Amino acid sequence: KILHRLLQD
Amino acid sequence: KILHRLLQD
Amino acid sequence: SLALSLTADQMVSALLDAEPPILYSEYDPTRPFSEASMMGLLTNLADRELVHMINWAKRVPGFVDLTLHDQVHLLECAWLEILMIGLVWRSMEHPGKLLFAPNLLLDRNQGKCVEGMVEIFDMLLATSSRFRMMNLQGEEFVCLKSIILLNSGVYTFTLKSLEEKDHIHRVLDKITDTLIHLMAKAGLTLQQQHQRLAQLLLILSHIRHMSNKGMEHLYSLSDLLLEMLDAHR
Amino acid sequence: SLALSLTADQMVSALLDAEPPILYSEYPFSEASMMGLLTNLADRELVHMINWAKRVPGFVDLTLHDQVHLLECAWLEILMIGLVWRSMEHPGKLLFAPNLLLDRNQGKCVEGMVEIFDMLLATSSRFRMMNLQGEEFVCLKSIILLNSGVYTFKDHIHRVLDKITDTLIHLMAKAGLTLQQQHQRLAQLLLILSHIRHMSNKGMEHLYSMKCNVVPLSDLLLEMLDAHR
Ligand SMILES: O=S(=O)(Oc1cccc(Br)c1)[C@@H]1C[C@@H]2O[C@H]1C(c1ccc(O)cc1)=C2c1ccc(O)cc1
Ligand SMILES: O=S(=O)(Oc1cccc(Br)c1)[C@@H]1C[C@@H]2O[C@H]1C(c1ccc(O)cc1)=C2c1ccc(O)cc1
Repeated sequence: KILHRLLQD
Repeated sequence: KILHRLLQD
Repeated sequence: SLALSLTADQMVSALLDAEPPILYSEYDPTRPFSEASMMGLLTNLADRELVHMINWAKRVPGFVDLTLHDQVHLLECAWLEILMIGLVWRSMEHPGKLLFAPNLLLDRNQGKCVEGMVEIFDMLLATSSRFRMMNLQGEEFVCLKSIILLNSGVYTFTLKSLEEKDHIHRVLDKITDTLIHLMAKAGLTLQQQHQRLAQLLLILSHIRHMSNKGMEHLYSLSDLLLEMLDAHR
Repeated sequence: SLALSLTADQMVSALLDAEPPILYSEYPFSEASMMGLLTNLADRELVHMINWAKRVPGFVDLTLHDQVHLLECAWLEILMIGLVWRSMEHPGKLLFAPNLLLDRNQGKCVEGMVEIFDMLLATSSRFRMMNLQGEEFVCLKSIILLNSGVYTFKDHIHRVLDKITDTLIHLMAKAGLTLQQQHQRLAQLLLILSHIRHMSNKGMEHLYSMKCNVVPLSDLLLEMLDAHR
């Protein structure tokens, strides 16, 4: 999900 | 209110 | 005002003396079970507990100084939080179980018998475990429970009344002093006392969360519980 | 974890430095426009919150899973304390943004919002009457992040929370408060957190209804919402 992505970026 | 009553006893 | 003149030890004595008894369920272990029955049990128990809670609240230092209106509001806001902290307290010495009553000890598996109760059961168990890990003392417990009563509805309430908010805040500060007093007596260092105080108060946020979630599920009943639930709508 | 080794002053400066910016609203209100503005704003704020969270000492030490869980649990509480913080100097008003300062009247055009607006105003007033300092605010907001989901899963988070407690007391002692005043203020601040939790639960309840159309929420807001549903 989007949160996963935003947390690594 | 029942609650009101009981508080009043 | 007698609450303000109370010493810490007197505060503790008063709170301990005012403790409600532990009620029994109507649980019949010979009988199967079901969403219907279990919820009948828990509803019947809570209803009887509410009666004792109302009379316990009258003995919480400072509570009787409030208007009847305010007393009603506080109990309407805090009743489930208070049932919950009481539940988690008596469940401390029963890892993995919730001691609703001496004759009603449930595990999460049985909490599945009611749709959506299992998630809340897990939170209650986690809270009990947290209390057990922290080795919460009876004296600390009674302070916490009183704090819930006075705090949960204080921001949910005539200008003049504002002195009503203020009296509550003074009593709350007294209970804080009391908690610190207990910890210092227990041999905790200053750093330890502040840390423990914080840990205990942060748990109250989780108790509010659980109550909110339960209330949501509840209003989705006895005459008193109905009136209490409607309060949250 | 690097967090535990930090001094109180280092903790504070780290927190102050991680602070997210104040965002602007888009350039009377209905029900669709109110929701539109707030939803749009909250959405942009979420992106900054996620990057702020990465900079809360200790947060980076958690698995990605635990980070997701904490943020999913706390996001609305975090928006709310931010809102009440910047609304302090505006008694009776909620400063959602510099160009969007509202009172309870506007809260009415959205069913069920006036009640929460009133709770927010009361919280702001409480913070103001208490003279809450920026350094205390950032500690509280960090506490909300680490605490709110801690029991929804742990020793690390608890040690970090202790450090923040140490920092709060450190800020109060430096502000000149007596010992009794230090513990009373600590309790006062932490109890307010229970009210912020209450506001979030109520608001969330509305939000994952009102997802049931009004405005087409973002996939991100939706996923943040769905986590509570
Ligand atoms: O948080 S909940 O599980 O609320 C729910 C209530 C009903 C259905 C569902 Br799902 C959830 C709540 C907490 C505990 O178990 C549920 C419940 C309960 C309370 C009143 C009722 O009339 C029925 C049940 C509990 C309870 C807790 C402590 C008590 O001393 C007594 C009861
Ligand atoms: O607690 S609420 O009022 O939740 C509601 C949201 C929509 C309708 C209703 Br009723 C309630 C909440 C708090 C404040 O106002 C509601 C809201 C909001 C958040 C996300 C959205 O997508 C829409 C609105 C608020 C908000 C608070 C702080 C922000 O920095 C930004 C937004």
